[PDB]
Amino acid sequence: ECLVTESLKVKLQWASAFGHAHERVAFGLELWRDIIDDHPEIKAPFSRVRGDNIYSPEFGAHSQRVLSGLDITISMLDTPDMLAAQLAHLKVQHVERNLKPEFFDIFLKHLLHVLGDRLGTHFDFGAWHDCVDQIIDGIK
Amino acid sequence: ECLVTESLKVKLQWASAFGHAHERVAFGLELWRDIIDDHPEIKAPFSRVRGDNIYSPEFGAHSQRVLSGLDITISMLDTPDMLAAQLAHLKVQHVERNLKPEFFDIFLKHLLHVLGDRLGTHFDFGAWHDCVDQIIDGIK
Amino acid sequence: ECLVTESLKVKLQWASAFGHAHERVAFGLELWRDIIDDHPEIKAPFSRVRGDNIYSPEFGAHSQRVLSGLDITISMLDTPDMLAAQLAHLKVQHVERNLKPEFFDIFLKHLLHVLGDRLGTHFDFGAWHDCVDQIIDGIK
Amino acid sequence: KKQCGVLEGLKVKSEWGRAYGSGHDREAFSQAIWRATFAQVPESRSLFKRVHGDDTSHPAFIAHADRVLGGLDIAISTLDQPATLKEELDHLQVQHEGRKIPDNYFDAFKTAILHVVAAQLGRCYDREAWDACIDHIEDGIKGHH
Amino acid sequence: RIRKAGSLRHRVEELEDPSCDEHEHQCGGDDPQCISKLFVCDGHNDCRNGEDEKDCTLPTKAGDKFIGDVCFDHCTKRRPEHMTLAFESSSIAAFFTPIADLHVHIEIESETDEDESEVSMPADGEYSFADHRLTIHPPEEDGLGLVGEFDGYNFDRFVGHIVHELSEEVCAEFIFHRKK
Amino acid sequence: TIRQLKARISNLEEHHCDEHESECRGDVPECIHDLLFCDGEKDCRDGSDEDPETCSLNITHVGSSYTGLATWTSCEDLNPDHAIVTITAAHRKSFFPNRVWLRATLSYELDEHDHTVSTTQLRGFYNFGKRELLLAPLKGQSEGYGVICDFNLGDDDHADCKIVVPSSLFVCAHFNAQRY
Amino acid sequence: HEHCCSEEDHRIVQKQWDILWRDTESSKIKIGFGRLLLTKLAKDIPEVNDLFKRVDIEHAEGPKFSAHALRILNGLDLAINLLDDPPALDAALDHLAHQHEVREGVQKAHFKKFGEILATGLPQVLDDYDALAWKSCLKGILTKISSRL
Amino acid sequence: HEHCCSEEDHRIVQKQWDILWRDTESSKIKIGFGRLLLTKLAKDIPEVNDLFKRVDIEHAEGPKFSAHALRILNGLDLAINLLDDPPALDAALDHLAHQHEVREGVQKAHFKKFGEILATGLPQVLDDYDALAWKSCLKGILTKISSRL
Amino acid sequence: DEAEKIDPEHFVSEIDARVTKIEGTHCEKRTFQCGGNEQECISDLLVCDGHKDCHNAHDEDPDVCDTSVVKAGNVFSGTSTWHGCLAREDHVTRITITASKRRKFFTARIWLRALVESELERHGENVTSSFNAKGYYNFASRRLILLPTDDHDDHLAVVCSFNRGDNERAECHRVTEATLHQCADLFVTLEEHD
Amino acid sequence: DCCSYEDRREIRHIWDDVWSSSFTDRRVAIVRAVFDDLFKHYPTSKALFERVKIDEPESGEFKSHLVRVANGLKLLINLLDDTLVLQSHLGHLADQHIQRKGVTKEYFRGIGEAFARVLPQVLSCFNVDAWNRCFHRLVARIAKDLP
Amino acid sequence: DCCSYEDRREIRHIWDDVWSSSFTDRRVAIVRAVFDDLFKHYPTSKALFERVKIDEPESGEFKSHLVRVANGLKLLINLLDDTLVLQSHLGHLADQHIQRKGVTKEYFRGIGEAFARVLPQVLSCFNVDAWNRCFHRLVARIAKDLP
Amino acid sequence: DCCSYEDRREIRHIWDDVWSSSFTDRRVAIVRAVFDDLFKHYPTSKALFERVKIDEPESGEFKSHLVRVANGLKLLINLLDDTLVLQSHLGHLADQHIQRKGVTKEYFRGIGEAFARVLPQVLSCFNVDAWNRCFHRLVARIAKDLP
Repeated sequence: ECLVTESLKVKLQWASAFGHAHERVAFGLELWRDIIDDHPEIKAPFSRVRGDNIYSPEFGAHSQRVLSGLDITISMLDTPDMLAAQLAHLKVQHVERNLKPEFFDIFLKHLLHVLGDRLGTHFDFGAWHDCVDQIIDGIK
Repeated sequence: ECLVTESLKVKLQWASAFGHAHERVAFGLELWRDIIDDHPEIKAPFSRVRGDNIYSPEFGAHSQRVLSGLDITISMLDTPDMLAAQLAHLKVQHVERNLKPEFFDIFLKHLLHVLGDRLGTHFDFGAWHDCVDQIIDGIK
Repeated sequence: ECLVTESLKVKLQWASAFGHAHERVAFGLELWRDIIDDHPEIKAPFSRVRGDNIYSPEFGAHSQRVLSGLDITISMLDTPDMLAAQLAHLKVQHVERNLKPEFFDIFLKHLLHVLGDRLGTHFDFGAWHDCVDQIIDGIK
Repeated sequence: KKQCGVLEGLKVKSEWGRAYGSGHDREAFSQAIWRATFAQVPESRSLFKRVHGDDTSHPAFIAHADRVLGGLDIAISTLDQPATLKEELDHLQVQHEGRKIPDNYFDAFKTAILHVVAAQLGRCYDREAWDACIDHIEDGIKGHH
Repeated sequence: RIRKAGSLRHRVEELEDPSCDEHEHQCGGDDPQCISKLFVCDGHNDCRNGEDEKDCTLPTKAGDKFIGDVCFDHCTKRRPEHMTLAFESSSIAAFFTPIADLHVHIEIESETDEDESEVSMPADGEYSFADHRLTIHPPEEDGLGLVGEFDGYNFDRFVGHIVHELSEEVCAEFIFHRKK
Repeated sequence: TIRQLKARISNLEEHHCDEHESECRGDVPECIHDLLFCDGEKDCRDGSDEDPETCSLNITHVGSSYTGLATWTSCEDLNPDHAIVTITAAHRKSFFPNRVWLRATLSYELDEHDHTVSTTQLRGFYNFGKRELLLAPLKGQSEGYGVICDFNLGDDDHADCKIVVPSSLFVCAHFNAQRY
Repeated sequence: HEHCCSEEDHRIVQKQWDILWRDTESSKIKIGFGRLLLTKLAKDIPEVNDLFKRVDIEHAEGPKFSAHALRILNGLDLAINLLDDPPALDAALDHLAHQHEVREGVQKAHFKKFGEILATGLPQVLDDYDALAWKSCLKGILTKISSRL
Repeated sequence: HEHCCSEEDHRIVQKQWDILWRDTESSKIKIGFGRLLLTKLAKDIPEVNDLFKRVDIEHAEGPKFSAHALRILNGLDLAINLLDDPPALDAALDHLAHQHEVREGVQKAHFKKFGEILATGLPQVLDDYDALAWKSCLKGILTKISSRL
Repeated sequence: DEAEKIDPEHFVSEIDARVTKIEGTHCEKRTFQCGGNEQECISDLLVCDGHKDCHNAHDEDPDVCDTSVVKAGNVFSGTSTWHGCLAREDHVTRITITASKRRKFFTARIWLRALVESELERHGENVTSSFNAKGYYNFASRRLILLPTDDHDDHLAVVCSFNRGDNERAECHRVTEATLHQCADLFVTLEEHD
Repeated sequence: DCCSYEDRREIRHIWDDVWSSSFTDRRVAIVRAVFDDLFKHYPTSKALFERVKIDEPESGEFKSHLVRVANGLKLLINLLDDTLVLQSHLGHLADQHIQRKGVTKEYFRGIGEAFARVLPQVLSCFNVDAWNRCFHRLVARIAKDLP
Repeated sequence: DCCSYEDRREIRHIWDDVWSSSFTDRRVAIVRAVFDDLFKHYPTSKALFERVKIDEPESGEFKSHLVRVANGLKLLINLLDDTLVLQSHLGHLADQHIQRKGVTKEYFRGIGEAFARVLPQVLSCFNVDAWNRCFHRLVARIAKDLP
Repeated sequence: DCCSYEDRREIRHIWDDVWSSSFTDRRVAIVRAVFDDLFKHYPTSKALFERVKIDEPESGEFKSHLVRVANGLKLLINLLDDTLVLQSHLGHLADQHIQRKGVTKEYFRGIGEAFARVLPQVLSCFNVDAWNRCFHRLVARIAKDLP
């Protein structure tokens, strides 16, 4: 698994990085942009939420909804009973539907890249990789 | 063609983004750098204007001349009679020479990427794509 | 080799860019990150200095040691007797281990990319390319 | 006192860099120095009668002053490397030989320089060092070896 | 002459990054010393100087009426021209100098569109010793409250800011003058 | 003496108003647009206006001269010279609480040596709200030079003048002035 | 007249010329730079080599010349540093005129060339260079120095 | 003076130790952290398990111990928060000495170890840690606490 | 007798200075601002020639040059609040000018020796740490710099500035030479001689 | 009608006091305490959450739920400055409840009352009215399709 | 001659007043009004622009031209702070006119007079001299090449 | 004992006076002057550097060496603010000397004396004690590994 510290570290850093209000939308946007430019194949399933124009409110909304869920998982994360439950809950919202496996491995790649910029050198890559990974697999 | 608002929007945003004096050279530079790193095949035709060293004054000059033309076309757009004419004029300066059509599709990709940074989330991707596109095809 | 001015220019710009104390570690880190993301094949030889986690102190140390040597070479170069010697000294520390020749061509690519950000438009690409190159070949 | 040699040179050469400065600081630095010199030996004003020594603030003299420090610069800046210094000193030696120039004035002019420099550098300034070097430079101009 | 000069002193005390804290009180004077606003007037002496005990007079009397002239009202719908501030009661705890508790009625003569309305909302509040700043806890559920900070004697005239008590957002300024 | 202090001090903090509004003199802060002066009548409720400090003689008074040492960014090769902007005439009528619309002269030494001096005639007004004196060359020179002087120390005497180019209003030189 | 060669103009030149003397090893620079400047002059116009013969220009790295390299380069400094005091600068330059007048062989065309060289060189060591400002000032200087010949 | 624990030194420690109590759930932290700290002690030196027997160390999550975890960890707080008042801190610690003196089984070597552990732990929860400053202060504290034998 | 204690003409002066203190430099540092007439900057050393820097001259006017107020031999006391480079609790410092050379005239610069004491508690009773210092006063700087002599203690150098706006009073700091950091804040006041 | 900007600011703050730390613990107890008030008044709704196991309060399968609800609210509030996006997600939030068979327009008006009774107890300086106003605008649109 | 940095600043501003409208209408009328003055004085030049259809004033094929001229001038002015680049494009601007058979050194000195007569009418506070100075430096280098 | 933060600051400055210029020249002469003092006192050590050709002082093969030593010291000092990294490279610096057969614990204590005698001559305002303190902490960890 993860370590209890390795979590608190992420729970904490997520705070500074993510931020509040607009600061977030900015984060979300910056994230998805980098992702879609790297793998335009994704603009496909995001058809429902105007994935062609990530600056649009339709997508913007989505963007936020996503990050929010990520917030939950991360906030779940430390305390096992909630995480195990939350993760199971996410798995369902996915299994039903097709998604590629590797897409998430991509999402993670960038989420770390971005937090890297936001947090700087303090960014505990180790802790995040070990920790956010666990969140991806479960949903996955 | 484009919508009369969809133009004014670009005409306006171009203003803030492009800027004045040095602020521009900076823009031009940032733009071409990103373009050439993505597709070094371009350093070829830019041989006349020291395309190997984009920081050089020779290229810098070029860089500016380009953006300027882009400025014209854009401020051209708003009134159809002038645009239709200007565009036709640009097509000629290009047809003669041979180019690869995809280069422009690239140029556009970045011009939007850059404006994205400059303008932020307000950036009306839709308007630009629909509008700058119409300027590229004409030249090609 | 270099020119006399083409050196001083680098010797000077290196100063502003590299910096002092922490400002450096930051530089080093930013550099290696960009390098390893582009060519993860490198995480291999850096196994001794925890290359998997570039934020680690183990790697951080390394990072610095590297940049430092680069500092030397750059300082060296103007006075030929010291450079010729220093370069020869570096060649030895490399020849023995097998390495990829192209790795350095990569390192250089980024070192310039980074200095580009740090220095801005003033960055004398020409001077650096002509100059740092000479430092790489000797090593390689 | 301090020995002259390499280091004390590097020190003066560096400190001089800060004290000399440029632009107006310079036009004054020199001004101050000369005022301090003439204040010590008013007798010497007679030598610069050609370049309005009567009015230290007259452009002609301003030029002269700024022109003098100029040489002193070359001296100090070259100074520690022997090859070059040798030359500058020799050059000066000539501009002076033919004349006799009494050691009384040079002394005052040194003092002037020192006091002003000290006033300009605030705290980081080695007296002995400057004294030693300004001396070596002056000797090279009087050429009473 | 004294006050007139002392008054000048004040203007100066206001300039600058302040010796004492916002919270803290600057004793004076020859030798500075910073003590808490809570901290004077313990009854122990903070001050060599003895400030915490020499300032003979409590700014806060009782019975006073103050008329405020509006000059910036985001805050209410009607915006009134004026706003009377009547002080009903005032008592100091026997142990505490520093804070005097007040009971005040905030009177208002508005004209409504339909008719004319008159109001006399009552509210609790305190006056702090050092601050010369009386805080009138909001009459309303709404939590619009008044906060007037004195020059003090001079002048009983005080600028009255209407704020969101929690936020301390200013959204209404009235210049209050003591009615004689 | 005290009076002069309270003055020097008072002339120098912000005022609420965004540009081309000024506050009524009196107790109320309140801000009204610069223009409305005069109705002839009290624009203000307060009638702060009617008070002498506003309708004053001295203030309006013509043939006040301000000088300082002009240091040219632009023109003056030479060593910064004395600048003197002095008022030559300025319209009153009778009532008029307000700001004059006036004529003056800007003179600045060529040299010490030369003992010569440029004297351009100017036209312009004085902005109450702005506290600023704005003069330009009367005409017909086609190159004439103009000058902007800001009051606001709060003092009378003292101003932050800048010799501009009547075109673009671009700062040719700057000189901190006193009266004379 | 005035406008050409302005306060702003030289204020700029002065600022940019200072980017050079940031490090204590001014000598190494001034020399190297001045050395090159004079060399590149003799390159385009050889009748010069004979003028600088007196200072052993034959040995570029020779102290004899290195010293000279300074004197000249350092004179240019003086010129620049007096740009903000016309009367002084004037005098300072006039003096330089006389020091060149009695050196037969030195003709105007030499300075014109040296100017072009100097203008192509500066921008090679200074990242921030304002050709317009410099040319304006360098002209005034070079001219006044050679006017008396 | 110089020897002991500088103003800047502890001013630092204090600032860094505060990064911890930013969120209201200090209890959960102090406990978990103090819990781990003591555990990792009994891990390296078992004769400890018998000392903390009285507080049911056997049940790390057991309230009996969790409470203790606080008391200790909270004592360390007191120590740190009194770093800027030597006489008080002194007294405060001396008192802690006595509370450990009458607890036979507790020997110096224990603290030395706990110190090393604490020094390896802090930097794991605090992103900004100044090893030098901390070691300096923790030493002074741990020593004075075990001083009484 | 009561009247001699409140001089108005004195109080007013306190406010003037008090306010003038509130009313930065236009000029560049270690430059001298001239008087009302023009407005020009002059380099410090040059301006205090001792002879008139300028025409006017600002300096020449008797009010500034006036030796007496400036003159040392004064004792200055006050509380020294530490950042605590020094171990020891807050306390008082007592700077007292021992000697003061110049030329006969000599305005600009005043070289001086002084005695710096503090009253601090060691274990045991009240002690007094005195070290001897040497330094200078810069007329223009409005600065008094006191460095330790050769003492084994070598207790750190004190630095005081004038413009309180009183002459009497000065703002000081204990600092290290090398570091040239500020270790402590010290506001002194001249003690009455009688 | 549309909500006043000041009020939004008021709430954007009031919330920062209940949401509070990044901890689950707190937010949980609050959102729970909110639902307990919804169930004590509209007991019918209780059944709707058997899917998340409400019969096991400390389950975790349920706790996590509570959090999602909390966070979903958080997401709303933290969107009050980006109107256009809020307006969309606000819809999306409706659709997620319309497809949840058994969710009445009433239950919502009910949970609204819930907060208005809970919040004023978990923190002081609660502008019940301001909250109520902007909360209604949010609820209305969430129902809004549904009926 | 040389010009002075202050003057450049003066112009870099004066222009911002004529240019200033965003898009075409304004700049067009001005540049046009400029040429009309060129043709009324050096009628000869008129013929040179048959390629762009000057016989059809409102053509658009011609209007666009006017704009290009305007923008080309704009580009110059907006380069006055980057000397080195200006010096190059200034050359490039010459070559584009040397290959245009029929363009005299005179026609340029003529269009220069044009602006100096037009601009002072389209905006107030026009430093005719400052403009004239820097415009000449620009023209000289453009024209000069051709010979 | 330990190093105070103030002391670190002292050094972080003292160094900026010896290192400063970009040039080898200076740093060389200093580091050399340091070794010359090491050899005049512990002549035995001299032999250890035949690998770099100490018999050829101006060699360059040796000068470069001096620089590496200098820079290695520079790297140390410029790490005093990043403790954890310093603590590691400090070890790595030991290992590079343990594998160098012939390097005693003494020679280090000897080069330490060297600086303490040289530095105070190349720059003024040298806090010999402060230096000494932090230099020892650095040496101790370097040397110790060796025996």
